[PDB]
Amino acid sequence: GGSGGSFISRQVRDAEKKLGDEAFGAKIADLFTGLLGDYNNRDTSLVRQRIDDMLVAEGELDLVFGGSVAKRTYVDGLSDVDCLVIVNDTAPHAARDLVAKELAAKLKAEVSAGKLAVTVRYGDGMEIQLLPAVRTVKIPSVDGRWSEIDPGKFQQALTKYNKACAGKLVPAVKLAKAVIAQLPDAHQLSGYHIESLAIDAFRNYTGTMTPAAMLPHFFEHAKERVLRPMTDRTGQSVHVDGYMGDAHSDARKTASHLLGRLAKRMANATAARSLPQWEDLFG
Amino acid sequence: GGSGGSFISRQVRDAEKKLGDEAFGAKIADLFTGLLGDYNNRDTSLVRQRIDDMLVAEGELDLVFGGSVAKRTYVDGLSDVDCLVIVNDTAPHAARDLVAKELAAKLKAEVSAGKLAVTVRYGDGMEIQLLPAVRTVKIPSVDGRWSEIDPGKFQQALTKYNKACAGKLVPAVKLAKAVIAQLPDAHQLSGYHIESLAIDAFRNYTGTMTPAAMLPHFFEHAKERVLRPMTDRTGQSVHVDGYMGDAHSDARKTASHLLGRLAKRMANATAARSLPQWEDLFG
Amino acid sequence: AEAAVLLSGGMDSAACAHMLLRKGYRVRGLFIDFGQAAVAPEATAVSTLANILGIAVTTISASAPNRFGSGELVGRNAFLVMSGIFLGGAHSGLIAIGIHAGTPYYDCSPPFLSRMKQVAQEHTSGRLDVVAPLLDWHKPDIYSYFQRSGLPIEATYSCESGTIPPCGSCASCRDRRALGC
Amino acid sequence: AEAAVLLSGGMDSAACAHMLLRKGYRVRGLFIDFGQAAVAPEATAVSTLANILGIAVTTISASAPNRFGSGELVGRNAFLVMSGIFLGGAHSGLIAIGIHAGTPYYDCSPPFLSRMKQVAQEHTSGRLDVVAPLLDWHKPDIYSYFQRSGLPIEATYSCESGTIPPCGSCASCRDRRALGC
Ligand SMILES: Nc1ncnc2c1ncn2[C@@H]1O[C@H](COP(=O)(O)O)[C@@H](O)[C@H]1O
Ligand SMILES: Nc1ncnc2c1ncn2[C@@H]1O[C@H](COP(=O)(O)O)[C@@H](O)[C@H]1O
Ligand SMILES: Nc1ncnc2c1ncn2[C@@H]1O[C@H](CO)[C@@H](O)[C@H]1O
Ligand SMILES: Nc1ncnc2c1ncn2[C@@H]1O[C@H](CO)[C@@H](O)[C@H]1O
Ligand SMILES: [Zn+2]
Ligand SMILES: [Zn+2]
Repeated sequence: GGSGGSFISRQVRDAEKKLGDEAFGAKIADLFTGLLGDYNNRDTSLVRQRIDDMLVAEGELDLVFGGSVAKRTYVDGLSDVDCLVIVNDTAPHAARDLVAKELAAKLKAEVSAGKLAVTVRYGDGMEIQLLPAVRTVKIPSVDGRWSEIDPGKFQQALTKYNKACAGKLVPAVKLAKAVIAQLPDAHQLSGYHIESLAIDAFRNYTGTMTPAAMLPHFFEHAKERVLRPMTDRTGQSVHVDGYMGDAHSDARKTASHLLGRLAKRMANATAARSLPQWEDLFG
Repeated sequence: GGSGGSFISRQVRDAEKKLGDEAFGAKIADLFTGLLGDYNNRDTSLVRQRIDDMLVAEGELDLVFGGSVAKRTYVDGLSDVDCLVIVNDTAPHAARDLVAKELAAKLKAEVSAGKLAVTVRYGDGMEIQLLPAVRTVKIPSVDGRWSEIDPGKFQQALTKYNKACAGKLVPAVKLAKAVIAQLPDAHQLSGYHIESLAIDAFRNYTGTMTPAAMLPHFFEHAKERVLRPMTDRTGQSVHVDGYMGDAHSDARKTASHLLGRLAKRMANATAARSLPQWEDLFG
Repeated sequence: AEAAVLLSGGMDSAACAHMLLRKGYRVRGLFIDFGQAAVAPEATAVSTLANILGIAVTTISASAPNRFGSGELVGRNAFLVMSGIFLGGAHSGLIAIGIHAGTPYYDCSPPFLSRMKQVAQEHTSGRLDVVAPLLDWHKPDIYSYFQRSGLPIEATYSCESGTIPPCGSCASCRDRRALGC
Repeated sequence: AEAAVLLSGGMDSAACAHMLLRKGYRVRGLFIDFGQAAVAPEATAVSTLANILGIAVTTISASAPNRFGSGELVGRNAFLVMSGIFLGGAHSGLIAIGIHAGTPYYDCSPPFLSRMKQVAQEHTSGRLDVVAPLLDWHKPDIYSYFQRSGLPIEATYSCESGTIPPCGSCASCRDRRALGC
């Protein structure tokens, strides 16, 4: 504490102003924590066991990312599913109906089908999300159309960099998907593309490892990274954003403006200490 | 510690290998600490008092950066001097001789003159470094030639960003000057230019705030920043590297290769766990 | 918002507690007895200042073979913050430390605060933040605020030697001497 | 190089101390008594393991109004590191913690280690570094190394409930059950 003799209204106002910002930051963190409550409290041990109980074959992809956040009950990426269920019939909307029927018999639980996945709701309320896959492995999504991404490499990157982020990458991705889900459907990036952008955004992340700090970082990073086709560190493409075109296309520019406006709204909401503006971002 | 049932020769070798690197890092830190001993142990309170005792007029620049490091007994930047002594005669090698004569009479201490500054050695061994200045304020350096930099703005930036680095910026600069001083004289950047590069390198520094970690960061940053003329955040030039030419000149390219080779030698010495190679970098 | 203030008995942390109370926050205090030489006069000062401010203080004790005296104690301020979190129950809101500028200590510097902020935030998903309102202030500024606080200077104690009367030569005593305090 | 190992009585920290001793480092131990429920069996395990390894252990005590039980205690591991530095005299060399992968705890994660490394380095100009050799290991890997260590499994204790026999349901007991230990 001592300086050894080594030597106000503005300073007082500046100090109170900063304290206000620091208090608001903790308040928004509670908002994010509540939004992430179902994911963070999910009994992943029970999800893994029940996957073995219900299970034409399950993929070797360890995901268990099925907890919903921010009331967004959508499944559009690997970070939203619990496991892939590879269909063995050599024949996307159809392979989902297979997985739905076979499990309805094996199960104890009511099985349902959605826009992209199969939801097994057990008696206690647990909803496990199963993505139907086909072997050639590919995953759905553009309805009635299979995706081109490699499901294994996405799972490897998601888990590795989620582990490198103390399991906070997927919470940040789920909050980002909640922010983007409130935009027009045609002005929304794909769930797989968001996950690839988050991998690229957090591989060399030096900032604070909290969802509150990571979420603005994703949109700040992705508004630039979306301008160029997605690649890994080798430079090899990951084949997730071919639907946007070539580098600096009009589509990628339009996505850059939107990703930048969501980031500005986040900064403005925090600077305005506006809790309702932050809640409006999540719906 | 517990994982709740959530579940080697290569792993053992990798662990021992990393422990070796972590132990070497602490060893190099002791090397840097010893090299910085005279600066870190200097009685700055006594330096400030003795400056008032000996003192045609002293500048209002609070510096007290006069402690030598790594046996480099050179003075070539503001981060090497304790105070500016503005000469009042309206008439660089000459203004130094004024300050040398006037203080030799006022002093208790033996006064000496060097390549750029005036060294007042008190009876107890304290060497205070006084840079002669002239009013038009300018500082020397290219001998017999005054510099074009604004001495006030350099002092403001050095102190502000030294404070933002817990007083570690100047130790890092002094270690960097020690590394560069072992190169050929014609292949050495100016002391003022090194200080401006360090300001630009550490203004937005997110890494570990130790001289051991900051020193490779400076050379990694400066090998790119030296390619373009130095500016502040406004973009206004600081007028310190006009001697190198325009952006991406042959001179700046030659300095970039050298700054990059010193950084590679630092990385190689650390990877080789070579204490003598690190000591050879400081002479 | 809730605020836990690390209190040492000096003007700095008292000024912090007054500021947080003046902002309307729910404020409580934390005193750490780690065997420091001044534990007895510091504790008395903390009890008096807290009783005036109307805040409760949790006393956290720690002991190990040491001879703590004056001057820098490596890791002290980061240990005080981590003690307030782990042992003082400061898991949400703000935890305040009265560090300021002008000292020779790294753990009073802005880089120290930025790291402590990250540590606290990352352990609580941001629900807890470390705050130091006087970070860039010097002691004469703090003394001015303390004179506006209404708190009694006679009840404060800052000598790192623990002697009554104060030793007069430690860094904190020389702060008081340079301020006529 | 000197190494201070935070010892808890489990296989993980014992494996760390064995590794550092096997690298030729000068090793000493640190046990923190903060009122945890398992302080008595943990302390006994630490005394026995340290006596076998031939290392001295400094016991650091801390107390505050708490009811520490099983499960996550917010800020524990960062408090153990800061206790080892400030109260255990670990100011240079290495300070080791036996955190590993597979746990639900943030303060066992790589981001926790990177921040603790920065904190320790910045407080000591890099002369001290935090190390966790088992960071990316899972408990079966640690159990394999412990079987190569020559240390007795019967002398280890890891139940977070402090009961003898162990509770069987805490995360550490279920680790032992899944390993037949
Ligand atoms: N941005 C990304 N999106 C999807 N997959 C990726 C991305 N970056 C890397 N991968 C894949 O993830 C795996 C791990 O990559 P890395 O950890 O970067 O070596 C490899 O199979 C990569 O091809
Ligand atoms: N790289 C640099 N070298 C020398 N002076 C600088 C540099 N950057 C900024 N300054 C000056 O330092 C003062 C503080 O700048 P800033 O803190 O960047 O606003 C101003 O007078 C700037 O012109
Ligand atoms: N014993 C202590 N208990 C609690 N906080 C302390 C203690 N000593 C110092 N501090 C905190 O550290 C700051 C700098 O000394 C003080 O203003 C106070 O916030
Ligand atoms: N009471 C304790 N004292 C010292 N270190 C501890 C204690 N409890 C846990 N640890 C450290 O934390 C790690 C994870 O539990 C252990 O391997 C050990 O290094
Ligand atoms: Zn004193
Ligand atoms: Zn148990």
